[PDB]
Amino acid sequence: QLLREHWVHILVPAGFVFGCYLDRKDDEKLTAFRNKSMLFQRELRPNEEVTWK
Amino acid sequence: AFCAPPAYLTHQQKVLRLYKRALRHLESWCIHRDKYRYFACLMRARFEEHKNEKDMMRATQLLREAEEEFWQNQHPQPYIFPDSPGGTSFERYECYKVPEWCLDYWHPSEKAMYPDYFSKREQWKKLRMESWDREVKQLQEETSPDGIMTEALPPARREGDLPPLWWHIVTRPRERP
Amino acid sequence: DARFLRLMKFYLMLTGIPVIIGITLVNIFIGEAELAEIPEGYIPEHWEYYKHPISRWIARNFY
Amino acid sequence: MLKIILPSLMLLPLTWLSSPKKTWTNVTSYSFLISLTSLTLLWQTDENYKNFSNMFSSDPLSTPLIILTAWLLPLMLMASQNHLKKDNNVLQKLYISMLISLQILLIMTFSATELIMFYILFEATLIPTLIIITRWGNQTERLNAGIYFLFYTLIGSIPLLIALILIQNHVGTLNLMILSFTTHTLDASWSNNLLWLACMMAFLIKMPLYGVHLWLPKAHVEAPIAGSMILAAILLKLGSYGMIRISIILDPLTKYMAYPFILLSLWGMIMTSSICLRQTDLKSLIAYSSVSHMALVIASIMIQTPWSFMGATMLMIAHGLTSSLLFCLANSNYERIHSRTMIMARGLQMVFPLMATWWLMASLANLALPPSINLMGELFITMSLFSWSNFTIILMGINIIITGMYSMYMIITTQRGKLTNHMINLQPSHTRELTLMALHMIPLILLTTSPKLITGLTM
Amino acid sequence: MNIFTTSILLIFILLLSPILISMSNLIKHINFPLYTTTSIKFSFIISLLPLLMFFHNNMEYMITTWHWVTMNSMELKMSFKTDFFSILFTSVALFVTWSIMQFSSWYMHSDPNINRFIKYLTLFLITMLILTSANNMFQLFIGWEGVGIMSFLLIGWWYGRTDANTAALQAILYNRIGDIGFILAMVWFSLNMNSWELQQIMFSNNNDNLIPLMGLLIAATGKSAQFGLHPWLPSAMEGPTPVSALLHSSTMVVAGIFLLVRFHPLTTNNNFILTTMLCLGALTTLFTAICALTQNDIKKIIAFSTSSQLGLMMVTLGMNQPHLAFLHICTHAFFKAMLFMCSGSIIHSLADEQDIRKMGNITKIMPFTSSCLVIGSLALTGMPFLTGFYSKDLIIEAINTCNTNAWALLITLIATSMTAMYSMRIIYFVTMTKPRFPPLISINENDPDLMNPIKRLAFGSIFAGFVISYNIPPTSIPVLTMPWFLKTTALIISVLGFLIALELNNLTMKLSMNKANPYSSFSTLLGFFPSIIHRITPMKSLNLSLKTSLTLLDLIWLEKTIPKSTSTLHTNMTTLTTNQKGLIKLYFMSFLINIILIIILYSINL
Amino acid sequence: WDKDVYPEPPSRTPAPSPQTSLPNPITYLTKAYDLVVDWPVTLVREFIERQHAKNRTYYYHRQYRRVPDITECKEGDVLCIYEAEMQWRRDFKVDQEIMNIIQERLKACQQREGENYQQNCAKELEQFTKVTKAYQDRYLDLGAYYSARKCLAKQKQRMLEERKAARQ
Amino acid sequence: QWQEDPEPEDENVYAKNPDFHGYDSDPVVDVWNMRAVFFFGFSIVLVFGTTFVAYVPDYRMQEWARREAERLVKYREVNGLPIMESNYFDPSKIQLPED
Ligand SMILES: CCCCCCCCCCCCO[C@@H]1O[C@H](CO)[C@@H](O[C@H]2O[C@H](CO)[C@@H](O)[C@H](O)[C@H]2O)[C@H](O)[C@H]1O
Ligand SMILES: CCCCCCCCCCCCO[C@@H]1O[C@H](CO)[C@@H](O[C@H]2O[C@H](CO)[C@@H](O)[C@H](O)[C@H]2O)[C@H](O)[C@H]1O
Repeated sequence: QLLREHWVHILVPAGFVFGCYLDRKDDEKLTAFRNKSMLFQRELRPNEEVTWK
Repeated sequence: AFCAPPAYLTHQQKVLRLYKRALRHLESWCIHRDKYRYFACLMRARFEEHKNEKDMMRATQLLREAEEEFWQNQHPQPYIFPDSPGGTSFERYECYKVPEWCLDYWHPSEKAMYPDYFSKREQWKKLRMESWDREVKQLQEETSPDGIMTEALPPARREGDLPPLWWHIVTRPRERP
Repeated sequence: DARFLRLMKFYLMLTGIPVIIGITLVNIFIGEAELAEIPEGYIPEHWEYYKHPISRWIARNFY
Repeated sequence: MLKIILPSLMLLPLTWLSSPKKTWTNVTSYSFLISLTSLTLLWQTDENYKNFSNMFSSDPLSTPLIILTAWLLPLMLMASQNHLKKDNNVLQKLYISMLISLQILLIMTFSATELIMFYILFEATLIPTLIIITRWGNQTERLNAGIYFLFYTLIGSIPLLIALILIQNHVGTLNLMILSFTTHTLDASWSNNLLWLACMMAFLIKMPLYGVHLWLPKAHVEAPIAGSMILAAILLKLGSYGMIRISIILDPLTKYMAYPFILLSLWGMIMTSSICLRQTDLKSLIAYSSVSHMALVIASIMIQTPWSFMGATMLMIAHGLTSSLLFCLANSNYERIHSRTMIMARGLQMVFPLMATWWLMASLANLALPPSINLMGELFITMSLFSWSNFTIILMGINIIITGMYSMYMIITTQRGKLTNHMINLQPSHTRELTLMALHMIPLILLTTSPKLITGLTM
Repeated sequence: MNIFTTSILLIFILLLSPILISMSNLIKHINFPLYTTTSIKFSFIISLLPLLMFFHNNMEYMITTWHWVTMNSMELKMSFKTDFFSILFTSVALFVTWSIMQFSSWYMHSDPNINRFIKYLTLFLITMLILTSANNMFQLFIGWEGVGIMSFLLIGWWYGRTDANTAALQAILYNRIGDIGFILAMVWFSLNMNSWELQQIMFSNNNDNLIPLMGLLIAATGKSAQFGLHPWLPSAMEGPTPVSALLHSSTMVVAGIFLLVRFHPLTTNNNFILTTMLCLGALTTLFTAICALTQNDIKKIIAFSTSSQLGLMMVTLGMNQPHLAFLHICTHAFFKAMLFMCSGSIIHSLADEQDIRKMGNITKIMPFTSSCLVIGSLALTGMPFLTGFYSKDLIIEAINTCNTNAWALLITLIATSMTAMYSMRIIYFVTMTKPRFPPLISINENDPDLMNPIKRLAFGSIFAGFVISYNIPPTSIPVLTMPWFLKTTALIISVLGFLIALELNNLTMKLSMNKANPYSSFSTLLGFFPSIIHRITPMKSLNLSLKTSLTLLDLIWLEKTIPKSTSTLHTNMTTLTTNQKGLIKLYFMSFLINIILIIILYSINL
Repeated sequence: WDKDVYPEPPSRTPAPSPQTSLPNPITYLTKAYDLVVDWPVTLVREFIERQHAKNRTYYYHRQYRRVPDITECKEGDVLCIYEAEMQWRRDFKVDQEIMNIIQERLKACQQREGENYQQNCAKELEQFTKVTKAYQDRYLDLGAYYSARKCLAKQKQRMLEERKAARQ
Repeated sequence: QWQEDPEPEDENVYAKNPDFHGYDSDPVVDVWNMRAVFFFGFSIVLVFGTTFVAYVPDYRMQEWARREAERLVKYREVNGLPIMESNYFDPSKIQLPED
């Protein structure tokens, strides 16, 4: 099969996918002040959970 | 441009050059043709007045005096032939004198547009290829035994042989391409 | 030289022309949003502060 | 930022796992796509700078440099595709790995939040660049050039390490946001002056100041084309970026500690620009042009007005692109005539008519053609310095004249004049070279359309 | 108003059309020169309309097209300032460029790359129009510097000529030395007024405005070739004759005068500036008229005539007469372009000869060209009621009846007469004496692409002066009361110069040798300014750059001081320390010294 | 076009008042331009505006609630100092735009008045001068690293100077 | 002399494969590489990158700045206030050092 060497094409896009996931994790850890900042603090709208998730 | 300068010049060459330069400057000074003729005849009279001087020391002194007078009286802005060095359009066409070795890089599709010319060119390249060996040997054999050399090159002596070092002399771009 | 120019023009147009066509169609039909005062009692979405439809689409789907 | 770093790292596995045939194509393509991905950092619709995590951040000052770095790597690969034509596969892949590593480290450096990130990722650039110069260079003196390049920077850097450690001991941290938001005034003690110097000297050396600029004319005329491109497109700007980020703490000492370096910059600019007039090496001429431009950048940064900062950033980017293009062009002619003398090859407009067009455009960018961002930067720096002291216009004008002069001198000497007809080996321009020049010019034209992107933090 | 602004923008769009067509494959399939000529014709026709609107209601517009960037409280908008100056000059420039672009096809039929030549001429036209219709100082700079680049490319179009390459770099030198002053003006008007827009700059009338107006004067000197930076224009004729006709006479060189006219409101108060301009204009007029005489090249004579005319405009501005100076700009554009075209016709018909010594009897052989040349000369030396007279006469009137530097006035009048003298030089040696050209006559001017353009410019030279003068709105109160001699001073001096020139030229047929003369040499060699400056300044500067900078300091002293000193010292120290004889006796002796030193340190430190 | 923020005096065009038998070319050129160019262009524009009426959408100008100034921040409290600093930056650039608007007013006034600008633009020149004095006293001599704290320090220096002058 | 290879003779790459795009010896790899370069660079990064950058909205919220400035100016002009007060920080807030 030509996958023999066309498998290599999945590395870089996998790099992008993995980087995006890790960015989401990085933003997860920094949750405090999620909605506790003077400018932007608000009461959540009805039927809502997280402001910026 | 077609002959190499000598090691030096004799009195004859120097005086002739001075004659030509002075006549042209005299013309540049005297715009009208009749006036130019009037004064050029006097100039030839002066030049020939000392034509036969067999004391070369006095001859050289006379020539030096003539040259200094020339430098004193030279037209500040002389007449320059359009193609002559220092004249407008001296090198005006050197942009388009692209050489012949460029054609070797033409794409075959470009060569297709001109079929016959390139066939003739191929003949010419074949001729040059053949003649190089003989012409190099010719120069090597015609080299002077002594250590005295001149720029002037030899002619074709044998039969069916191209003149030595001819590719650059021939094939040079046309004056007005 | 001619080949380079020709290929460059072709490959720039390949996506330029479709993209300019898309921009023109969006501008002519979809149109640009217009300023309004926030309806009191409403929490506008983050994208809803951008004028252009393309800008707001990108905002909503990717920022 | 980790959506840009990780693909860059993954380029390396691709480079080494690709088949020998498709390696160049695959890495070039995926590097272009990484460049595309890097544009996400331009979605700054608010004044709050981006901070992607505790480690990586971006700003108006760092986004343009990061995007430039991403853009350069594909062009570096294209420029290197040729002179590596007949090397063994592992050696070619080593070169490609070196370039990828350089991109990774430079992006991380520009996106670093703590100055002791920056001090490590900044000097880590020395290894790949040193290898590129010394291993793949042509002439013999490349070893000496590598030694100069390494040690000038290391001597500059060690005092930076000492100063940074002192800073951390005194403040408690080295996160640049925290330093900015808790800075305090320095006092004019001798120890504080020594600090100021320790903080500023490494960056000033990397921004070769007139007296410490001997490592550029060597590194460049001994380095291959890709080395020269990355060097005098990004490495030289490391110094400016460091200076901009770090000067915030070092106040108010600057008011009188800048007189020496402002003077050295404003004089060495004239001296080097003049040197460009009578230099017989095209690579050297370009290098000294770069030195003059960085002299301007240093003067503006060391006067610190809003115009100074914004124009310095604009000119940083503009010089990056323009010098890169000039070096690619010179390497184009070098790959054929195998010489670096400017006099040797002449009248090449008679055989490379389009590359002559690219030459002309590059020379215009160099000489600062309005409305080009090159001019905009130089003009705004000039306005700043004139405000600082109305007499600097004399030096600025002399430098402008000489800049135009050597910029046109290159063109007249090479492109114009009788074709050196004896050059049989001159071959038609490669589509690779033409595309490389186009990729250098087009970003310049688009940014001239949209200058707002490349302004600094101030404006 | 829609029509006016729409037409203004459409002019530029039309002028860009040939460029875009050039960057396409349709250039091969179309007759590009004719397409560009047609575009220029249509652009001129469009421009006529805004001119009519202005002549009617005299309403001037500030049109802001695109917002290029905002720089912390200094927007940069692509602005256009349409008014008397801009509108009339756009009309005139388009007319003259229409004529010269049609004539370029004839003069350059044989040459390849004719398409590139036409493209470059068009590009110049766009850039100069940007200069004229510019509100921002930055945009005005775009025009200022882009016309400089186009001049570089057109001069030395034949990049084979080393001489033409030097001429292009000469132009860049002098223009950039000028542009230093322009950048100074920009920076000053940015710091002190915080805006590059002319409307906002106007409110600086109550400041000193010396530091900026000096920059403006220097930039104008450089670009318009006033005395200080004059050599570039006369030797800018190495380029093609159409380029000389258009750029370096009719349109480009008027850039400095145009800039000063634009900034007339600020310079009204600064007497120092006005007197400086008066003196500079007078000096340039006299100097370049002296050089104009005793010059044997048909194109260089006209080049020096152009420099003299520009010096006259400088005087016109030196006295507070901006409108009249601009009127002279526009009026002279016509007949200067016509004279250049006639000279080009002569040069082409003869074997590319440009010396007026190898031209003669042209009036008999080329009736059309000689007739138009005579019209051009009579316009240059304003004969009553031709285009020149409807400007130059009023200029001289104001000069003779305004408080002025006495010397400046005198040399200006002498140069006015001397213009007649050198115009006679041409009309004589090129059209009146018996032939001098090579025998093989091959003269054809019957080509319509040559006849019609020159016809149009001759009709311009014969009527446009009166039409413009009568239609333009009142601006400056002219002085009309004066003595008889002052009133007819210009005519008497011009006619006297003509007669003197006729006497002198007729004296040449006398069968006597003309001898080298100090004044003749001073005139012919161009005052020695080239020979001296262009041989001392480049040499000194370049020698310093190689020796003091590159060699003495950069390649020698810096290397010795910083790298090599360190390298030496460290090598000295390694050769001092490492070389040990390798004997345990000596090594343990050193260990003993360490013993003693530690003991001593312990003891003293306690 | 909010005429308030962008004041624009009224138009006062005069009567045709023709006194010539000849026809004015401008009126006929304008009629031809109207009919030929304006009419089709207006048709196109009306079609686009109908297409916009369909698919109408709204965008809202963002409102930023006020937060404590740097004066209310305890030294070294980065958490509050960040918010105070960002607020100051936004106010800074809003002031920049104020200056731009007033400068545009001045330029438009100059162009409108023409040669009467030396008298009829006095009002806008006065407004420009006052606002530029305010801008200078607010943000000038602040380094490229301008910040709320530098602005506060500058203001306090000037207030100390004024207090001294009042005392003396 | 030491045993070292002679310097290689120069090459003309247009002698073979007259359609040399400058990228590789093999014509197939060469053309595919050129296509990849042009496509991913010009037909992607430049075009899509330029469109994205062009349609980034409210960059550094400049338009928001202008809109808010217009609103504030209208407010101040209607209410009669000075457009800008020379004191950014209200002096009442500041506890100016007492002597
Ligand atoms: C302010 C602090 C920053 C400044 C720091 C400067 C440190 C720079 C150190 C550079 C050291 C390079 O060391 C370099 O060694 C090479 C060996 O090939 C020497 O090379 C040379 O040596 C001698 C000349 O003295 C010759 O005989 C020899 O043939 C030649 O190669 C260089 O002359 C020296 O410069
Ligand atoms: C403050 C500390 C800073 C340290 C950073 C600087 C590092 C300095 C490196 C010192 C070593 C450089 O090493 C350098 O070697 C070269 C040859 O290689 C020596 O140069 C040598 O060249 C040849 C022999 O090779 C001899 O003809 C010459 O006389 C001799 O000097 C240099 O004199 C020496 O300086």
